[PDB]
Amino acid sequence: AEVTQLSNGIVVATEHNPSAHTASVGVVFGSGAANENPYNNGVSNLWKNIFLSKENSAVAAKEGLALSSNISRDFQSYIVSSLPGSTDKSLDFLNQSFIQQKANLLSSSNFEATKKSVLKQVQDFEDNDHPNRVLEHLHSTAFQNTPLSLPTRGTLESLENLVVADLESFANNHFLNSNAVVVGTGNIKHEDLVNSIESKNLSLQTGTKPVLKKKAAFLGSEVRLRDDTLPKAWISLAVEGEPVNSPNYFVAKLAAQIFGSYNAFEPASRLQGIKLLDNIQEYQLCDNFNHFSLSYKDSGLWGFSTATRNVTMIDDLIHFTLKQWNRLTISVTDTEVERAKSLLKLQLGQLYESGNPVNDANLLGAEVLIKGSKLSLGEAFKKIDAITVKDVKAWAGKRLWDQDIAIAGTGQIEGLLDYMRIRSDMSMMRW
Amino acid sequence: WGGFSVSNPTIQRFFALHYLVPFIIAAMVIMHLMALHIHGSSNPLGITGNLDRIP
Ligand code: HEM
Repeated sequence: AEVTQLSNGIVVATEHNPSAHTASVGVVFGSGAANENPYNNGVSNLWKNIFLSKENSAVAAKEGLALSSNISRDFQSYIVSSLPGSTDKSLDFLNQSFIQQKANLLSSSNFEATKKSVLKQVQDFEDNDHPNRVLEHLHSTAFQNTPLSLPTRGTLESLENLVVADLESFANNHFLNSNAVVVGTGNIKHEDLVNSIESKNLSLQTGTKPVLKKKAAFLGSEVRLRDDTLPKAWISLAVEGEPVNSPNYFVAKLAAQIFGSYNAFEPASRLQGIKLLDNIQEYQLCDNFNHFSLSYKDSGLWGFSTATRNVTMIDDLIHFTLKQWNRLTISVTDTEVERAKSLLKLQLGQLYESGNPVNDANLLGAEVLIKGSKLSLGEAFKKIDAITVKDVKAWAGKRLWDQDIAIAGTGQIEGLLDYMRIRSDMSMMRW
Repeated sequence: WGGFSVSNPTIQRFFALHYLVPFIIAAMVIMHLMALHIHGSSNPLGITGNLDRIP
Protein backbone atom coordinates (compact mmCIF):
# COMPACT_ATOMS: atom_id res chain seq x y z
CA ALA A 1 0.00 0.00 0.00
CA GLU A 2 2.93 2.32 -0.74
CA VAL A 3 2.72 5.10 -3.33
CA THR A 4 6.28 6.31 -4.00
CA GLN A 5 7.08 8.84 -6.74
CA LEU A 6 10.20 10.96 -7.35
CA SER A 7 11.52 13.15 -10.19
CA ASN A 8 15.13 13.47 -11.42
CA GLY A 9 15.10 14.26 -15.13
CA ILE A 10 12.15 11.93 -15.73
CA VAL A 11 9.24 11.29 -13.35
CA VAL A 12 9.40 7.78 -11.84
CA ALA A 13 6.33 6.22 -10.18
CA THR A 14 6.21 2.86 -8.41
CA GLU A 15 4.05 0.79 -6.08
CA HIS A 16 5.98 -2.08 -4.52
CA ASN A 17 4.29 -5.18 -3.13
CA PRO A 18 6.34 -8.01 -1.47
CA SER A 19 4.54 -11.17 -2.63
CA ALA A 20 3.86 -10.85 -6.35
CA HIS A 21 5.91 -13.46 -8.25
CA THR A 22 6.37 -11.07 -11.20
CA ALA A 23 7.25 -7.43 -11.92
CA SER A 24 5.92 -5.06 -14.57
CA VAL A 25 7.77 -2.07 -16.00
CA GLY A 26 6.60 0.46 -18.55
CA VAL A 27 6.26 4.02 -19.77
CA VAL A 28 2.91 5.80 -19.76
CA PHE A 29 2.47 8.94 -21.91
CA GLY A 30 0.04 11.75 -21.05
CA SER A 31 -1.59 11.59 -24.48
CA GLY A 32 -4.09 9.27 -26.13
CA ALA A 33 -6.94 9.20 -28.66
CA ALA A 34 -8.12 12.51 -27.22
CA ASN A 35 -4.97 14.11 -28.67
CA GLU A 36 -5.43 12.78 -32.21
CA ASN A 37 -7.32 14.43 -35.10
CA PRO A 38 -10.29 13.12 -37.09
CA TYR A 39 -7.83 12.35 -39.89
CA ASN A 40 -4.91 10.65 -38.11
CA ASN A 41 -7.34 8.94 -35.70
CA GLY A 42 -6.01 5.48 -34.95
CA VAL A 43 -2.30 6.33 -34.92
CA SER A 44 -1.95 5.48 -31.21
CA ASN A 45 -3.65 2.11 -31.67
CA LEU A 46 -1.34 1.52 -34.62
CA TRP A 47 1.71 2.25 -32.44
CA LYS A 48 0.50 -0.27 -29.86
CA ASN A 49 0.20 -2.92 -32.56
CA ILE A 50 3.74 -2.62 -33.94
CA PHE A 51 5.09 -2.53 -30.37
CA LEU A 52 3.47 -5.97 -30.04
CA SER A 53 4.49 -7.05 -33.56
CA LYS A 54 5.86 -10.57 -34.07
CA GLU A 55 9.35 -9.12 -34.59
CA ASN A 56 9.57 -6.91 -31.49
CA SER A 57 7.61 -9.49 -29.49
CA ALA A 58 9.96 -12.38 -30.38
CA VAL A 59 13.00 -10.37 -29.23
CA ALA A 60 11.36 -10.02 -25.81
CA ALA A 61 10.21 -13.66 -25.71
CA LYS A 62 13.77 -14.98 -26.12
CA GLU A 63 14.78 -12.84 -23.14
CA GLY A 64 11.78 -14.21 -21.23
CA LEU A 65 9.77 -10.98 -21.25
CA ALA A 66 6.04 -10.46 -21.94
CA LEU A 67 4.63 -7.39 -23.70
CA SER A 68 1.42 -5.44 -23.06
CA SER A 69 0.02 -2.11 -24.27
CA ASN A 70 -3.15 -0.09 -23.73
CA ILE A 71 -4.59 2.82 -25.72
CA SER A 72 -7.03 5.01 -23.79
CA ARG A 73 -8.47 8.49 -24.23
CA ASP A 74 -6.29 10.61 -21.93
CA PHE A 75 -3.22 8.35 -21.95
CA GLN A 76 -1.22 5.60 -23.61
CA SER A 77 0.97 2.85 -22.15
CA TYR A 78 3.67 0.34 -23.12
CA ILE A 79 4.40 -2.33 -20.52
CA VAL A 80 6.90 -5.18 -20.21
CA SER A 81 6.41 -7.88 -17.58
CA SER A 82 9.30 -9.91 -16.16
CA LEU A 83 10.47 -12.01 -13.22
CA PRO A 84 11.59 -10.05 -10.09
CA GLY A 85 15.20 -10.81 -11.02
CA SER A 86 15.11 -9.53 -14.61
CA THR A 87 13.87 -6.07 -13.55
CA ASP A 88 16.88 -4.58 -15.36
CA LYS A 89 16.43 -6.45 -18.65
CA SER A 90 12.96 -4.91 -19.06
CA LEU A 91 14.51 -1.44 -19.11
CA ASP A 92 17.01 -2.54 -21.78
CA PHE A 93 14.15 -3.66 -24.02
CA LEU A 94 12.21 -0.48 -23.22
CA ASN A 95 15.06 1.85 -24.25
CA GLN A 96 16.06 -0.35 -27.20
CA SER A 97 12.53 0.00 -28.62
CA PHE A 98 12.00 3.72 -27.93
CA ILE A 99 15.38 5.09 -29.06
CA GLN A 100 17.32 2.40 -30.94
CA GLN A 101 14.47 0.60 -32.74
CA LYS A 102 12.26 3.70 -33.06
CA ALA A 103 13.13 3.36 -36.77
CA ASN A 104 13.54 -0.42 -37.13
CA LEU A 105 9.97 -1.19 -36.04
CA LEU A 106 8.74 1.16 -38.78
CA SER A 107 9.96 -0.97 -41.70
CA SER A 108 7.88 -1.14 -44.91
CA SER A 109 7.35 -4.89 -44.41
CA ASN A 110 6.38 -4.69 -40.73
CA PHE A 111 4.12 -1.63 -41.07
CA GLU A 112 2.05 -3.08 -43.93
CA ALA A 113 1.63 -6.41 -42.12
CA THR A 114 0.52 -4.58 -38.96
CA LYS A 115 -1.79 -2.13 -40.77
CA LYS A 116 -3.50 -5.11 -42.42
CA SER A 117 -4.07 -6.60 -38.95
CA VAL A 118 -5.51 -3.53 -37.22
CA LEU A 119 -7.84 -3.10 -40.18
CA LYS A 120 -9.31 -6.58 -39.77
CA GLN A 121 -9.23 -5.86 -36.02
CA VAL A 122 -11.21 -2.60 -36.13
CA GLN A 123 -13.55 -4.04 -38.77
CA ASP A 124 -14.34 -7.09 -36.63
CA PHE A 125 -15.15 -4.73 -33.75
CA GLU A 126 -17.66 -2.69 -35.75
CA ASP A 127 -19.21 -5.85 -37.22
CA ASN A 128 -19.72 -7.79 -33.96
CA ASP A 129 -18.92 -6.04 -30.65
CA HIS A 130 -22.25 -4.23 -30.38
CA PRO A 131 -22.17 -3.24 -26.69
CA ASN A 132 -18.71 -1.63 -26.92
CA ARG A 133 -19.48 -0.32 -30.40
CA VAL A 134 -22.53 1.44 -28.93
CA LEU A 135 -20.55 2.75 -25.94
CA GLU A 136 -17.90 4.10 -28.31
CA HIS A 137 -20.54 5.93 -30.39
CA LEU A 138 -21.99 7.30 -27.15
CA HIS A 139 -18.69 9.17 -26.60
CA SER A 140 -18.74 10.12 -30.25
CA THR A 141 -22.08 11.93 -30.11
CA ALA A 142 -21.89 13.13 -26.51
CA PHE A 143 -18.56 14.86 -27.16
CA GLN A 144 -18.88 15.56 -30.91
CA ASN A 145 -16.26 17.88 -32.49
CA THR A 146 -14.29 17.67 -29.26
CA PRO A 147 -11.28 15.50 -28.15
CA LEU A 148 -13.28 12.81 -26.28
CA SER A 149 -15.34 12.01 -29.40
CA LEU A 150 -12.50 10.18 -31.16
CA PRO A 151 -12.66 6.38 -30.77
CA THR A 152 -9.60 4.66 -29.24
CA ARG A 153 -9.21 2.06 -32.00
CA GLY A 154 -9.60 4.73 -34.67
CA THR A 155 -11.93 4.69 -37.68
CA LEU A 156 -11.48 2.46 -40.75
CA GLU A 157 -11.13 5.42 -43.11
CA SER A 158 -8.51 7.27 -41.09
CA LEU A 159 -6.61 4.02 -40.53
CA GLU A 160 -6.25 2.86 -44.15
CA ASN A 161 -4.98 6.31 -45.17
CA LEU A 162 -2.33 6.33 -42.43
CA VAL A 163 1.40 6.20 -43.26
CA VAL A 164 4.76 5.71 -41.49
CA ALA A 165 5.20 9.50 -41.44
CA ASP A 166 2.02 9.95 -39.36
CA LEU A 167 3.38 7.57 -36.72
CA GLU A 168 6.63 9.55 -36.56
CA SER A 169 4.87 12.93 -36.47
CA PHE A 170 2.76 11.77 -33.52
CA ALA A 171 5.70 10.11 -31.74
CA ASN A 172 7.85 13.25 -32.06
CA ASN A 173 5.04 15.41 -30.65
CA HIS A 174 3.72 13.25 -27.79
CA PHE A 175 6.27 10.58 -26.86
CA LEU A 176 8.19 13.40 -25.17
CA ASN A 177 9.82 13.44 -21.74
CA SER A 178 7.58 16.13 -20.19
CA ASN A 179 4.58 14.08 -21.36
CA ALA A 180 5.69 10.77 -19.86
CA VAL A 181 5.95 8.80 -16.63
CA VAL A 182 7.93 5.60 -16.08
CA VAL A 183 5.90 3.17 -14.00
CA GLY A 184 6.97 0.05 -12.16
CA THR A 185 4.69 -2.40 -10.37
CA GLY A 186 5.14 -5.90 -9.00
CA ASN A 187 7.57 -6.32 -6.11
CA ILE A 188 10.61 -4.23 -7.09
CA LYS A 189 11.60 -1.30 -4.87
CA HIS A 190 11.39 2.37 -5.83
CA GLU A 191 15.09 2.85 -5.09
CA ASP A 192 15.82 -0.34 -7.02
CA LEU A 193 14.26 1.06 -10.21
CA VAL A 194 15.20 4.76 -10.02
CA ASN A 195 18.89 3.80 -9.86
CA SER A 196 18.82 1.78 -13.09
CA ILE A 197 17.07 4.76 -14.72
CA GLU A 198 19.29 7.53 -13.32
CA SER A 199 22.24 5.33 -14.35
CA LYS A 200 21.73 5.75 -18.10
CA ASN A 201 21.67 9.47 -18.89
CA LEU A 202 20.76 11.01 -22.29
CA SER A 203 17.63 13.19 -22.32
CA LEU A 204 16.51 12.79 -25.97
CA GLN A 205 14.09 15.59 -26.96
CA THR A 206 14.00 17.35 -23.58
CA GLY A 207 12.31 20.70 -22.98
CA THR A 208 9.92 19.95 -25.85
CA LYS A 209 6.19 20.18 -25.07
CA PRO A 210 3.17 18.60 -26.86
CA VAL A 211 0.68 20.69 -28.86
CA LEU A 212 -2.40 22.25 -27.22
CA LYS A 213 -6.09 22.13 -28.21
CA LYS A 214 -9.67 23.09 -27.20
CA LYS A 215 -11.57 21.96 -24.07
CA ALA A 216 -13.98 19.03 -24.20
CA ALA A 217 -17.72 19.68 -23.97
CA PHE A 218 -20.88 17.61 -23.56
CA LEU A 219 -23.65 18.09 -26.11
CA GLY A 220 -27.09 16.56 -25.52
CA SER A 221 -27.69 14.47 -28.62
CA GLU A 222 -28.08 11.00 -30.09
CA VAL A 223 -26.87 8.59 -32.78
CA ARG A 224 -29.17 5.76 -33.82
CA LEU A 225 -27.53 2.84 -35.62
CA ARG A 226 -30.69 0.90 -36.44
CA ASP A 227 -30.15 -2.62 -37.72
CA ASP A 228 -33.21 -4.88 -37.81
CA THR A 229 -31.11 -7.94 -38.69
CA LEU A 230 -29.53 -8.05 -35.23
CA PRO A 231 -31.37 -10.28 -32.69
CA LYS A 232 -31.34 -7.61 -29.94
CA ALA A 233 -31.26 -3.89 -29.15
CA TRP A 234 -28.21 -2.43 -27.39
CA ILE A 235 -28.48 1.04 -25.95
CA SER A 236 -26.37 3.37 -23.82
CA LEU A 237 -27.68 6.60 -22.33
CA ALA A 238 -25.84 9.11 -20.17
CA VAL A 239 -25.55 12.64 -18.80
CA GLU A 240 -22.39 14.73 -18.40
CA GLY A 241 -20.52 12.99 -15.59
CA GLU A 242 -17.51 13.90 -13.46
CA PRO A 243 -13.90 14.45 -14.56
CA VAL A 244 -11.07 12.85 -12.55
CA ASN A 245 -10.03 15.14 -9.67
CA SER A 246 -13.60 16.34 -9.12
CA PRO A 247 -15.05 16.79 -5.60
CA ASN A 248 -17.98 14.57 -6.63
CA TYR A 249 -15.80 11.90 -8.24
CA PHE A 250 -16.90 9.44 -5.56
CA VAL A 251 -20.48 10.66 -5.11
CA ALA A 252 -21.00 9.93 -8.82
CA LYS A 253 -19.45 6.47 -8.64
CA LEU A 254 -21.58 5.66 -5.59
CA ALA A 255 -24.72 6.86 -7.42
CA ALA A 256 -23.97 4.39 -10.21
CA GLN A 257 -23.51 1.58 -7.68
CA ILE A 258 -27.03 2.16 -6.33
CA PHE A 259 -28.47 0.90 -9.64
CA GLY A 260 -25.47 -1.31 -10.37
CA SER A 261 -25.40 -4.01 -13.00
CA TYR A 262 -27.76 -6.87 -13.80
CA ASN A 263 -27.92 -10.19 -15.64
CA ALA A 264 -31.36 -11.78 -16.00
CA PHE A 265 -29.91 -15.28 -16.33
CA GLU A 266 -27.89 -15.28 -13.09
CA PRO A 267 -30.18 -16.29 -10.16
CA ALA A 268 -28.19 -14.20 -7.66
CA SER A 269 -28.37 -11.07 -9.82
CA ARG A 270 -32.18 -11.17 -9.74
CA LEU A 271 -32.01 -10.93 -5.93
CA GLN A 272 -30.01 -7.72 -5.50
CA GLY A 273 -31.23 -4.85 -3.33
CA ILE A 274 -32.10 -2.67 -6.30
CA LYS A 275 -35.63 -1.22 -6.51
CA LEU A 276 -35.47 -1.01 -10.30
CA LEU A 277 -35.49 -4.83 -10.43
CA ASP A 278 -39.09 -5.03 -9.22
CA ASN A 279 -40.16 -3.13 -12.35
CA ILE A 280 -38.02 -4.77 -15.00
CA GLN A 281 -38.45 -8.42 -14.03
CA GLU A 282 -42.24 -8.64 -14.35
CA TYR A 283 -42.20 -8.57 -18.18
CA GLN A 284 -38.42 -9.09 -18.45
CA LEU A 285 -37.55 -5.72 -19.95
CA CYS A 286 -33.93 -6.69 -20.62
CA ASP A 287 -31.28 -9.39 -20.58
CA ASN A 288 -28.79 -7.09 -18.87
CA PHE A 289 -27.82 -3.56 -17.91
CA ASN A 290 -24.94 -1.86 -16.14
CA HIS A 291 -24.46 1.65 -14.80
CA PHE A 292 -21.15 3.48 -14.94
CA SER A 293 -19.40 6.69 -13.99
CA LEU A 294 -16.73 7.21 -16.62
CA SER A 295 -14.21 9.89 -15.71
CA TYR A 296 -11.59 11.56 -17.90
CA LYS A 297 -9.30 14.58 -17.69
CA ASP A 298 -11.77 17.23 -18.90
CA SER A 299 -15.13 15.51 -18.43
CA GLY A 300 -17.01 12.26 -17.98
CA LEU A 301 -20.22 10.32 -18.55
CA TRP A 302 -22.73 9.01 -16.00
CA GLY A 303 -25.45 6.67 -17.23
CA PHE A 304 -26.13 3.08 -18.17
CA SER A 305 -25.98 0.56 -21.00
CA THR A 306 -28.39 -2.26 -21.67
CA ALA A 307 -29.17 -5.16 -23.98
CA THR A 308 -32.65 -6.59 -24.69
CA ARG A 309 -34.72 -9.00 -26.80
CA ASN A 310 -37.98 -7.44 -25.62
CA VAL A 311 -38.17 -5.14 -28.60
CA THR A 312 -41.77 -4.01 -28.09
CA MET A 313 -41.24 -2.77 -24.53
CA ILE A 314 -38.00 -0.80 -24.81
CA ASP A 315 -39.98 2.29 -23.79
CA ASP A 316 -40.79 0.71 -20.42
CA LEU A 317 -37.14 -0.22 -19.88
CA ILE A 318 -36.07 3.40 -20.43
CA HIS A 319 -39.03 4.80 -18.49
CA PHE A 320 -38.57 2.70 -15.33
CA THR A 321 -34.79 3.27 -15.34
CA LEU A 322 -35.18 7.05 -15.64
CA LYS A 323 -37.88 7.15 -12.93
CA GLN A 324 -35.45 5.41 -10.56
CA TRP A 325 -32.72 7.98 -11.38
CA ASN A 326 -35.26 10.72 -10.57
CA ARG A 327 -35.27 9.33 -7.05
CA LEU A 328 -31.64 10.34 -6.45
CA THR A 329 -32.71 13.98 -6.33
CA ILE A 330 -35.80 13.53 -4.19
CA SER A 331 -36.12 10.25 -2.29
CA VAL A 332 -33.01 8.04 -2.23
CA THR A 333 -32.92 6.21 1.14
CA ASP A 334 -30.16 5.81 3.76
CA THR A 335 -30.00 2.07 3.27
CA GLU A 336 -29.63 2.40 -0.53
CA VAL A 337 -26.66 4.72 0.02
CA GLU A 338 -25.18 2.37 2.64
CA ARG A 339 -25.59 -0.64 0.34
CA ALA A 340 -23.76 1.32 -2.36
CA LYS A 341 -20.85 2.25 -0.08
CA SER A 342 -20.21 -1.38 0.81
CA LEU A 343 -20.43 -2.53 -2.81
CA LEU A 344 -18.35 0.38 -4.12
CA LYS A 345 -15.53 -0.56 -1.71
CA LEU A 346 -15.68 -4.19 -2.79
CA GLN A 347 -15.44 -3.30 -6.48
CA LEU A 348 -12.88 -0.53 -6.00
CA GLY A 349 -10.82 -2.99 -3.97
CA GLN A 350 -11.05 -5.79 -6.54
CA LEU A 351 -9.76 -3.32 -9.16
CA TYR A 352 -6.92 -1.62 -7.29
CA GLU A 353 -5.69 -4.89 -5.79
CA SER A 354 -5.78 -7.71 -8.31
CA GLY A 355 -3.13 -10.41 -8.68
CA ASN A 356 -1.95 -8.80 -11.92
CA PRO A 357 0.75 -6.05 -11.96
CA VAL A 358 -0.09 -4.92 -15.52
CA ASN A 359 -3.47 -3.66 -14.28
CA ASP A 360 -1.74 -1.96 -11.35
CA ALA A 361 0.60 -0.15 -13.75
CA ASN A 362 -2.26 1.24 -15.83
CA LEU A 363 -4.14 2.38 -12.72
CA LEU A 364 -1.04 3.98 -11.18
CA GLY A 365 0.18 5.51 -14.43
CA ALA A 366 -3.16 7.05 -15.40
CA GLU A 367 -3.55 8.65 -11.96
CA VAL A 368 -0.08 10.17 -11.55
CA LEU A 369 -0.25 11.66 -15.05
CA ILE A 370 -3.32 13.72 -14.13
CA LYS A 371 -2.94 14.67 -10.46
CA GLY A 372 0.78 14.03 -9.95
CA SER A 373 0.01 11.36 -7.33
CA LYS A 374 -2.19 8.39 -6.46
CA LEU A 375 -4.88 8.33 -3.78
CA SER A 376 -4.39 5.27 -1.56
CA LEU A 377 -7.15 2.66 -1.43
CA GLY A 378 -7.52 3.40 2.28
CA GLU A 379 -7.91 7.10 1.55
CA ALA A 380 -10.72 6.39 -0.92
CA PHE A 381 -12.72 4.39 1.63
CA LYS A 382 -12.56 7.35 4.00
CA LYS A 383 -14.11 9.56 1.31
CA ILE A 384 -16.68 6.91 0.37
CA ASP A 385 -17.88 6.38 3.95
CA ALA A 386 -18.23 10.15 4.38
CA ILE A 387 -20.92 10.46 1.69
CA THR A 388 -24.42 11.26 2.97
CA VAL A 389 -27.88 11.12 1.38
CA LYS A 390 -27.68 14.91 1.24
CA ASP A 391 -24.55 14.66 -0.91
CA VAL A 392 -26.12 12.29 -3.45
CA LYS A 393 -29.21 14.53 -3.67
CA ALA A 394 -27.17 17.69 -4.25
CA TRP A 395 -25.16 15.89 -6.93
CA ALA A 396 -28.19 14.39 -8.70
CA GLY A 397 -30.04 17.70 -8.58
CA LYS A 398 -27.17 19.19 -10.55
CA ARG A 399 -26.17 16.36 -12.90
CA LEU A 400 -29.36 14.31 -13.48
CA TRP A 401 -32.44 16.47 -12.83
CA ASP A 402 -33.85 18.05 -16.00
CA GLN A 403 -30.50 17.77 -17.77
CA ASP A 404 -29.68 16.94 -21.38
CA ILE A 405 -28.76 13.36 -22.21
CA ALA A 406 -26.78 11.55 -24.86
CA ILE A 407 -28.10 8.40 -26.50
CA ALA A 408 -26.63 5.72 -28.78
CA GLY A 409 -28.04 2.40 -29.92
CA THR A 410 -27.95 -0.37 -32.50
CA GLY A 411 -30.00 -3.41 -33.43
CA GLN A 412 -33.81 -3.49 -33.27
CA ILE A 413 -34.28 0.00 -31.80
CA GLU A 414 -37.55 0.93 -33.54
CA GLY A 415 -39.16 0.82 -30.09
CA LEU A 416 -36.70 3.32 -28.60
CA LEU A 417 -38.78 6.49 -28.57
CA ASP A 418 -37.74 9.96 -29.77
CA TYR A 419 -35.24 12.14 -27.95
CA MET A 420 -37.74 14.50 -26.30
CA ARG A 421 -39.70 11.62 -24.76
CA ILE A 422 -36.56 10.27 -23.11
CA ARG A 423 -35.40 13.76 -22.15
CA SER A 424 -38.76 14.57 -20.51
CA ASP A 425 -38.29 11.63 -18.15
CA MET A 426 -35.23 13.31 -16.59
CA SER A 427 -37.68 14.89 -14.14
CA MET A 428 -41.15 14.70 -12.59
CA MET A 429 -44.25 16.89 -12.40
CA ARG A 430 -44.90 18.52 -9.01
CA TRP A 431 -47.14 21.14 -7.38
CA TRP B 1 -95.18 17.57 -39.46
CA GLY B 2 -97.56 15.97 -36.99
CA GLY B 3 -100.39 17.82 -38.72
CA PHE B 4 -101.64 19.86 -41.69
CA SER B 5 -98.54 22.08 -41.80
CA VAL B 6 -95.40 23.11 -39.93
CA SER B 7 -96.87 23.89 -36.53
CA ASN B 8 -96.33 23.38 -32.78
CA PRO B 9 -95.96 19.54 -33.01
CA THR B 10 -93.31 20.12 -35.67
CA ILE B 11 -91.08 22.52 -33.73
CA GLN B 12 -91.33 20.56 -30.50
CA ARG B 13 -90.25 17.31 -32.20
CA PHE B 14 -87.47 19.09 -34.11
CA PHE B 15 -86.03 20.39 -30.82
CA ALA B 16 -86.19 16.91 -29.28
CA LEU B 17 -84.45 15.49 -32.36
CA HIS B 18 -81.90 18.33 -32.44
CA TYR B 19 -80.86 17.37 -28.93
CA LEU B 20 -80.56 13.65 -29.88
CA VAL B 21 -78.57 13.60 -33.13
CA PRO B 22 -75.37 15.24 -31.75
CA PHE B 23 -74.97 12.17 -29.49
CA ILE B 24 -75.42 9.80 -32.46
CA ILE B 25 -72.77 11.87 -34.26
CA ALA B 26 -70.50 11.39 -31.21
CA ALA B 27 -70.95 7.60 -31.51
CA MET B 28 -70.20 7.77 -35.24
CA VAL B 29 -67.04 9.78 -34.50
CA ILE B 30 -65.84 6.94 -32.24
CA MET B 31 -66.45 4.45 -35.07
CA HIS B 32 -64.57 6.88 -37.33
CA LEU B 33 -61.61 6.91 -34.90
CA MET B 34 -61.71 3.12 -34.59
CA ALA B 35 -61.26 2.71 -38.36
CA LEU B 36 -58.53 5.35 -38.31
CA HIS B 37 -56.63 3.49 -35.57
CA ILE B 38 -56.25 0.16 -37.37
CA HIS B 39 -54.40 1.67 -40.35
CA GLY B 40 -53.23 4.99 -38.96
CA SER B 41 -53.14 8.28 -40.78
CA SER B 42 -51.85 8.68 -44.30
CA ASN B 43 -49.30 11.40 -45.17
CA PRO B 44 -48.64 14.06 -47.88
CA LEU B 45 -46.30 11.81 -49.90
CA GLY B 46 -49.04 9.17 -50.29
CA ILE B 47 -46.65 6.37 -49.42
CA THR B 48 -46.03 4.22 -46.33
CA GLY B 49 -45.42 5.88 -42.98
CA ASN B 50 -44.13 2.67 -41.37
CA LEU B 51 -40.42 3.51 -41.69
CA ASP B 52 -40.49 6.69 -39.61
CA ARG B 53 -43.11 7.30 -36.91
CA ILE B 54 -43.08 9.75 -33.99
CA PRO B 55 -45.43 9.57 -30.93
C1 HEM C 1 -67.42 15.43 -36.76
C2 HEM C 1 -66.66 14.98 -37.86
C3 HEM C 1 -65.38 14.37 -37.90
C4 HEM C 1 -64.43 14.15 -36.95
C5 HEM C 1 -64.40 14.52 -35.45
C6 HEM C 1 -63.29 13.57 -37.62
C7 HEM C 1 -62.05 13.32 -37.03
C8 HEM C 1 -60.92 12.81 -37.67
C9 HEM C 1 -59.60 12.69 -37.07
C10 HEM C 1 -59.21 13.00 -35.61
C11 HEM C 1 -58.76 12.28 -38.05
C12 HEM C 1 -57.24 12.20 -37.97
C13 HEM C 1 -56.54 13.53 -38.19
C14 HEM C 1 -56.81 14.12 -39.56
O1 HEM C 1 -56.48 13.46 -40.58
O2 HEM C 1 -57.35 15.26 -39.63
C15 HEM C 1 -59.57 11.97 -39.20
C16 HEM C 1 -59.12 11.38 -40.37
C17 HEM C 1 -59.89 11.17 -41.51
N1 HEM C 1 -61.21 11.53 -41.66
FE1 HEM C 1 -62.38 12.46 -40.34
N2 HEM C 1 -63.60 13.35 -38.95
C18 HEM C 1 -64.86 13.88 -39.15
C19 HEM C 1 -65.55 13.86 -40.36
C20 HEM C 1 -65.10 13.28 -41.54
C21 HEM C 1 -65.76 13.39 -42.82
C22 HEM C 1 -67.05 14.19 -43.01
C23 HEM C 1 -64.99 12.71 -43.72
C24 HEM C 1 -65.20 12.47 -45.10
C25 HEM C 1 -66.44 12.54 -45.79
C26 HEM C 1 -63.84 12.22 -43.00
C27 HEM C 1 -62.77 11.54 -43.58
C28 HEM C 1 -61.56 11.21 -42.96
C29 HEM C 1 -60.48 10.51 -43.59
C30 HEM C 1 -60.57 9.87 -44.97
C31 HEM C 1 -59.44 10.52 -42.72
C32 HEM C 1 -58.02 9.97 -42.96
C33 HEM C 1 -57.14 11.09 -43.48
C34 HEM C 1 -55.73 10.65 -43.76
O3 HEM C 1 -55.08 10.05 -42.88
O4 HEM C 1 -55.25 10.90 -44.87
N3 HEM C 1 -63.90 12.62 -41.69
N4 HEM C 1 -60.86 12.42 -38.99
